[PDB]
Amino acid sequence: AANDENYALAA
Amino acid sequence: LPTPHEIRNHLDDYVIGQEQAKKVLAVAVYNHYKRLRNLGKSNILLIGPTGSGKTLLAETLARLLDVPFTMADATTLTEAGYVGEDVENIIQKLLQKCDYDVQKAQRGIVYIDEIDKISRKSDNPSITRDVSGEGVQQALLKLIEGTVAAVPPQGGRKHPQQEFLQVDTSKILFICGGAFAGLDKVISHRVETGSGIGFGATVKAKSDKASEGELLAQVEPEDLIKFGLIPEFIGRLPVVATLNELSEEALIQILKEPKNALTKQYQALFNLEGVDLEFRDEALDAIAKKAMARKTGARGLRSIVEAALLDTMYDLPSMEDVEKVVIDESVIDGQSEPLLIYG
Amino acid sequence: ALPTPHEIRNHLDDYVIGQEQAKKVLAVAVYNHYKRLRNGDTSNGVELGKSNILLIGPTGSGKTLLAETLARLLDVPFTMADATTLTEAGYVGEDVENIIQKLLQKCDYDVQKAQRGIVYIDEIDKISRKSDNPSITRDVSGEGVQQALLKLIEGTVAAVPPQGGRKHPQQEFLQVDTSKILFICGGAFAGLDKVISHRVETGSGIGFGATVKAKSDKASEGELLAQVEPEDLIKFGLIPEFIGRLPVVATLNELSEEALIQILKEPKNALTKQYQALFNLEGVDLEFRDEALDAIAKKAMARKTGARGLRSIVEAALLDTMYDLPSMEDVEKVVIDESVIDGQSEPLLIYG
Amino acid sequence: ADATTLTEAGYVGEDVENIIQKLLQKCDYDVQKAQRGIVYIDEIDKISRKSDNPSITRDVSGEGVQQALLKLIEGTVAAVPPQGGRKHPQQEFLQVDTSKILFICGGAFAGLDKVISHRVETGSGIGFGATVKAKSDKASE
Amino acid sequence: ADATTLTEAGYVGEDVENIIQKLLQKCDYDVQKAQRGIVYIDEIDKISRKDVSGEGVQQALLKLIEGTVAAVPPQGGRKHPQQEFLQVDTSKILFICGGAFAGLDKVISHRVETGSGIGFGATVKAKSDKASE
Amino acid sequence: ADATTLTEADVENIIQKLLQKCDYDVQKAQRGIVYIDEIDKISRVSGEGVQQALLKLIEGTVAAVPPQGGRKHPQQEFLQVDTSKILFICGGAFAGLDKVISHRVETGSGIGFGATVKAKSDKASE
Amino acid sequence: TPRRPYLLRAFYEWLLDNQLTPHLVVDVTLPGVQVPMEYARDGQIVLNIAPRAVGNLELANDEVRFNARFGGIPRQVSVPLAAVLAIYARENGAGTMFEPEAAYD
Amino acid sequence: TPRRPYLLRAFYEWLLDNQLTPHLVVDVTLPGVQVPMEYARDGQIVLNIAPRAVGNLELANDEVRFNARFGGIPRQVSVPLAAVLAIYARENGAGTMFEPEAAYD
Ligand SMILES: Nc1ncnc2c1ncn2[C@@H]1O[C@H](COP(=O)(O)OP(=O)(O)OP(O)(O)=S)[C@@H](O)[C@H]1O
Ligand SMILES: Nc1ncnc2c1ncn2[C@@H]1O[C@H](COP(=O)(O)OP(=O)(O)OP(O)(O)=S)[C@@H](O)[C@H]1O
Repeated sequence: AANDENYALAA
Repeated sequence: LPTPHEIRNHLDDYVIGQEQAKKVLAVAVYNHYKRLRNLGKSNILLIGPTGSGKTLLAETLARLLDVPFTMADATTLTEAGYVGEDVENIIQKLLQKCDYDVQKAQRGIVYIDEIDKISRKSDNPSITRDVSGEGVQQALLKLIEGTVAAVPPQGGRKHPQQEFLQVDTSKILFICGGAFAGLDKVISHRVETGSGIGFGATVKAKSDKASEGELLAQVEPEDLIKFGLIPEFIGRLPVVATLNELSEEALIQILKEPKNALTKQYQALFNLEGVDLEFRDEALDAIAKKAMARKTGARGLRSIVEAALLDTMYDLPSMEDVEKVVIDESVIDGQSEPLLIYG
Repeated sequence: ALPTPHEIRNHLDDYVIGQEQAKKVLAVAVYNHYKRLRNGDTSNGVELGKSNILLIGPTGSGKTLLAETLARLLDVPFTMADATTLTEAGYVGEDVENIIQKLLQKCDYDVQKAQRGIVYIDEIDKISRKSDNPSITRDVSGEGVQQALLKLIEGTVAAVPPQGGRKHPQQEFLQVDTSKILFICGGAFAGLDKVISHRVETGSGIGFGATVKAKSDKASEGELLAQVEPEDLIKFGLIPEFIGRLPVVATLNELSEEALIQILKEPKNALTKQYQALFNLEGVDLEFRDEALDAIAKKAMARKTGARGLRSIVEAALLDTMYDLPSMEDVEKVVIDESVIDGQSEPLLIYG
Repeated sequence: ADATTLTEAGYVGEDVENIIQKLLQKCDYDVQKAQRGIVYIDEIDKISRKSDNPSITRDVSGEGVQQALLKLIEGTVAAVPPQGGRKHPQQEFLQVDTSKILFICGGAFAGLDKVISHRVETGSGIGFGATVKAKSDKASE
Repeated sequence: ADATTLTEAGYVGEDVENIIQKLLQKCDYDVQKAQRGIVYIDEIDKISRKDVSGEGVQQALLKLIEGTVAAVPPQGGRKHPQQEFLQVDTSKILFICGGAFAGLDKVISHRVETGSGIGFGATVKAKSDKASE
Repeated sequence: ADATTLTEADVENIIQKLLQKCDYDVQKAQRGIVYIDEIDKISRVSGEGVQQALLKLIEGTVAAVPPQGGRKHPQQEFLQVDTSKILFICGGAFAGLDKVISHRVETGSGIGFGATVKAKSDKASE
Repeated sequence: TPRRPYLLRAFYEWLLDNQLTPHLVVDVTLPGVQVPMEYARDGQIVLNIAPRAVGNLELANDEVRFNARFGGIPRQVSVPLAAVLAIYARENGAGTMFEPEAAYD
Repeated sequence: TPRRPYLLRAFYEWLLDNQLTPHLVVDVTLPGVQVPMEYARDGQIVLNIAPRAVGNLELANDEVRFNARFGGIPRQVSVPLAAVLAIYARENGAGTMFEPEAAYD
């Protein structure tokens, strides 16, 4: 999977 | 079409005490309505203390208004790509109120509450990055000036047939609320020359010094720049509306004048139980003093009532043969209990 | 019909002692909440607001115990939360909306039931701001959590996934209003007594006119906590808007020797009964003496840790006894005396 | 587990709930087994707060860990992640109660003896009335 | 690069690793090309021994000069835990450290030159012959 | 192009927008002038780092732009335009520009009857 | 009209209800794709179609566009239906393909 | 889960997007089928699911339910997915035949 499994991220 | 008289008069029932704020709100709506029939725009900014009625004004304005209106919060807003909501989501909420009519949405009004929460702050080395500060103010600023922003195509069904509605926010009116904390201190440096030890030097006592309400009235955009807001952000808003702390007379009126008065709320609570309640003018005066001392706005009033009727309401349903309840000024002072009328 | 506050107070009194003021506020609020739920409109032409409760009390004062016991007697949805876990939106920490999800799960994902419910938020003092002024740096678990909760307490719609976020692209998030959801906050507020002391007590300087308390006549934390105003919490560090959302504030007095003695046997889940059951299932009987409870209370109070101190004393007294008890045989009953607590004597044993 | 690496929720450091995730691996991700499991903690003295340090500066390593372990120790529902690497708010996590789990904390408190000696002895003083204590008379650590 | 901007770990955020990141950006994130690149430092002064970073900033440069592997983001992005960092060996990267020193000439003068400094007969820098410096 | 929007660090987005106005004409695109705004806002996430990326455009670098397709077709559709001929300008109005300049321009303070002194507020126009 | 988008919807929703993680296969060789060539191999790139993997997912007959992070940086990916080859759940052997469409040619 | 209900909704909408008349093929021999037996022939029946001739159409995963008019009396129809053999357009026969599935026996 070139794209990450999670698009949203948390800082 | 409707003149600001009925706007301010009808709105006077729910909100009482604020004079300048009401005129600005009614004038903006009147100008908006006239412009809607046929140039430009002017955004409003509400800078008032806690419990001054900022949120109350928006709720009442929705009822009087006849165009799309929606209330949003800036805390949930986060930079694009993060789990939190985005600025575009605000437009989506507006569409929900107008049956997702793009034309109606363009002529609608949007009010944002708790705007002082977002502000440029320290790097925070422990955390990865700050997504609720300057990051959310630049995107929001772009929306204020007026720009097309992609929004879900009305979310009517799974497939909206490639609508991809983009709404220009130039015509839409943006009103910003928020209760800035510590802004009075920032204004103090600019409006107060200071104090000196010498006789000639002017020293002000805690009472002699002006209250936060007075300093807020003299607020300028320069103060907001160093407060944590982008200079271009405040520049976009050309109208500044400021409230002031309430007074004993204003608090007294709020207790029984509005249709949703605090006294009426407790009266209905007692009436449904088969008991009558009475209030005295002297009692309201004492309550205003205690509430004002708390320095929490109109909300402080509730704290006094609940504290006075705590023991009473605890034993009232258990007892029987109670017809009416009378409260005197002594009850507020805590030196007696409310009188009961049996039979 | 709806139960009266006296009935509710009796249920809580079974498990809690010396918290009449706290029990009265909770009972009255629950009583009012039931009436609001009974009547949909709740009034002919008026809207009745909700008075959020705050519970300021010392450690081991039954703050969490009241919430747990209240859940058993309640009928509407109830849920407990931890403020430390909460963080502002867009961060790794748990979101505020997750609190409603827990309550939503309790009512079988019924929006109507969730619309009217009680929520308990513990450790509220931990998220308190360090200073009254705004923090120069972002506080993810401090000021940020408070700011996010302002809209929730006031009342606003919230988005919650019905079963799972990945079940659908948007999930048609359930809209639940929180304008009629009661909130109860609980915190220790360690060091708050100093703030009220500075404000209430003055003239502590070095001078003839200045008076010294002498650390003997100083007001105790329990009685001093009674005298409190929103301005005091501001100095401790808290957003003023947050205080406005909590109009009613309750104070819990520090437990005394007599109160502690009652806790040893009066409540349902009592420390003495716990160990008695532990010995009973093993095949042994246990006995206690009134003098022993009195001595334990004195030592527990000296620890300055609340009811938790009791467990420390008893555990240390039965350390050696419990160690060698299973090895022995033919023992049927055990007796604890006052001298055993002092450590100058061993507990008596009864052989069948 | 090691308390030093622990950090309060909402920070790059691993959350307190990660400890439960480790226990689950030992019991093959069994919720019932984890509830009846034992947990040991080390370096608990390192997270001790600094009285000299003012409260103006937030402490996440020492103070934040203590505040987070209160509910976990006393017993509370913990949204332990499945693997513990990250805890996204949208992500779904398992619910494991800690009402019956036992925790053991350890640590070599450096300087604790000095505090105890000051309170227990209180023999300092140069005046004639004040008692004098020899260094040999001092009790062992 | 500017040495003054650099800070020790745990501070505001500037780190020595960012220096290598800038080099990679010039060569389009080419590790092989980066090794042959010529790194330069400017304004090395103003950072030295008297807590504050001070000399600590320089200490991080130690391993860089002699040669060591350095973690850099994959595509010059902010450090994220959900990603891997490429390793670049600095054992073949030439370093040129340049800076303007103010007062060093005075120290050297006391060591090599024989003068009485602030004296009636002592030589003073009034001749305006800056070339001597 | 706003500096804050591109502070995160694309350059190709600005180039294609410029090309779209001239109908993807290499000759006309070169004559086009680019202006950067809000540069002061980023002045003291990349910050100075993105400036180096922008410096490449100053020296002149080829950019591939699709001819209104809106998708990537490097094989055939992409058009190559050089940015060397393109002129880049920027406007800066950062806070305290006069005070920073006065630190190196004024450089005067004294305590004496004949020493040079100036007004407390200011003596020279901004 | 082409059968590729309508078929994609049925297979996409079908895999979701089964609790499997659906994945999509894209043919980068065909024109109209927008994906990084470095990640794409053998003239094809596997793009996760799950809702969590992407952002602002919207499926239309003319084109499908999603927001995903490639290498940790946010990027926009839009691919025409013609480039799409097959949709299958990578976690298990279960998979399905799209029949050839004549209009695409 | 079976693919038939997902493929049915996909092909159903397609015929409407081309101004066609969607027609379904139902097997009246499966247990639970509630259709007009007088209108069935050779163990099968044809039902028009176009909006102009059907109201309250529901394409669920467990069964197909909708109201229609048969002659001069309105009747309610309920057909399980297992009984749906194929879908074709009345104007040109465009469509596809549903393949068997393990779940359907
Ligand atoms: N002028 C007013 N007349 C009547 N009620 C008022 C007035 N101002 C405030 N209230 C009461 O205060 C509550 C609403 O709080 P708001 O004044 O809207 O809070 P705020 O001033 O907007 O500050 P925030 O929202 O906490 S930042 C309601 O209970 C109102 O009845
Ligand atoms: N009146 C009481 N009767 C019985 N047990 C009590 C009582 N008061 C406290 N406890 C015990 O104290 C513990 C719960 O203490 P709480 O006061 O409810 O919460 P807490 O200790 O104050 O939490 P904090 O504020 O984080 S220290 C339990 O072990 C109870 O058994």
